[PDB]
Amino acid sequence: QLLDVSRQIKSYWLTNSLSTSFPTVDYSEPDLEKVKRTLTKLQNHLLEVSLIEP
Amino acid sequence: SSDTQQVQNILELEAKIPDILSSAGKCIEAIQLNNSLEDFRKYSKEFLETVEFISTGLRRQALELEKAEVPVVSLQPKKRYASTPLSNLIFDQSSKLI
Amino acid sequence: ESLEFQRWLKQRDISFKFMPNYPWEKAKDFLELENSLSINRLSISWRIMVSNFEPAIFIQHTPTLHGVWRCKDQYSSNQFSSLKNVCQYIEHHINSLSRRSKKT
Amino acid sequence: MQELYLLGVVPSRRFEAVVNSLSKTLDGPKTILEFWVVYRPKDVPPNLPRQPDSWLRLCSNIESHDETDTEWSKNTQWSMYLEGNSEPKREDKCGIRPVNRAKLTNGSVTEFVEKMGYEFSHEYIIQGLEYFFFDTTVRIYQTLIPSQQRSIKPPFHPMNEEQPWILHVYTHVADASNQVAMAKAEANLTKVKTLLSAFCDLKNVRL
Repeated sequence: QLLDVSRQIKSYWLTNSLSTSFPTVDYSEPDLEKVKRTLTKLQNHLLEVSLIEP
Repeated sequence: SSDTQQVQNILELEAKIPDILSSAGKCIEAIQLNNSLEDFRKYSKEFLETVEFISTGLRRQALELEKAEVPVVSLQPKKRYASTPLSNLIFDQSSKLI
Repeated sequence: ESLEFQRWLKQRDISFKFMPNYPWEKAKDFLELENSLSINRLSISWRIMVSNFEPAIFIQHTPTLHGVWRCKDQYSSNQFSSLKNVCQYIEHHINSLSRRSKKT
Repeated sequence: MQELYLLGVVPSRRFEAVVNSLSKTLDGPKTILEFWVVYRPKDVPPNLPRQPDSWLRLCSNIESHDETDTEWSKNTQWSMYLEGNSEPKREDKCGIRPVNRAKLTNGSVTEFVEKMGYEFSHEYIIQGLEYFFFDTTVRIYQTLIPSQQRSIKPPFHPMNEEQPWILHVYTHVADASNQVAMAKAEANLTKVKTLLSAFCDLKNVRL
């Protein structure tokens, strides 16, 4: 029974919320520009773009 | 102790109890077998300590849990959507998805 | 759609200009693409050209997804349903604009 | 606009820990920054409406504004409030106070209440946090007294800098005539009270 209550108290110590979001994998930031090339060019595919013009 | 450390204290406190039964079977052995008063004269000065000191350690783990004041109710989470590490890591995949 | 326009004029080799100005061209951070895919009105002017000295019949075109073919000449601006309406309108040009130019 | 609401103090010592039990599970956090002027219409004759609500409350939200920028006083967004009082016999029940949420657009701003001639009175700044649940929201409080009258510059003046966090779940009814949003939002926010009850004890207070 003491093992029971002990496990209980374990749960009570551990049922507390995590202080924040916690680290995992944020490694290697994605390219901003290959994304833009996919977006634009694959959407610009087969188009007669005249650059930007004034 | 903090986080798991109280619980960890209980974890290594775990094996501290079963052998008290060895001390107690020997408490019986002191006169049942060994036939010497001196033995239980020592182990009554041991069994009660090995038990009760652990019990006090427990009751203080609980009362100081009651000082740490961890909430018992589980919050019902909102349907969570995206934590920041999840989001930017998904962006990393998006780079991999390029 | 714009491909249908371009193919429509590849049919006759008249000069014209697709003119993108995309939100997704821009992204100062990864969260601006989040705003770069809004349904908001998107200008795509076209510049059909065979006439020389006279300025092009410059076109307004903002194909909003919901909630989109209005050209303008030296006469009057005009919304068109189908791009085909633009085509036939410039056919009204291929006759009458030619004739009116002949009378000038 | 019949706001429905409760109140419960949070000591600052446990505050952000509560926020962990909040913002991770809720919309926000959103810091609040809004300069009050609760002008009092000192008027004649009695019986005056005289009630605290009856006194005017221009409400300049300024949370995005700089702490020292000078254009604020009549260029940054303002508001105004009289508001009805919370219901009589609203024991423990969330208080129901109808609200006139005023808005305005001119270089002149404050002036009209003095065009109504109303006198200056007490002033403060909502400065707590707010966490959404659709039309409903919780609004835990911080109401520091400004360092000087019409001065946006911190430090400001909580009655104690061991400032209570007057936690405050709420909603805003359009009209009180139907039973719908009554029991509905009272239920949803009672469940919100069950959520806070995992870490707090809100209560009604007479108004």
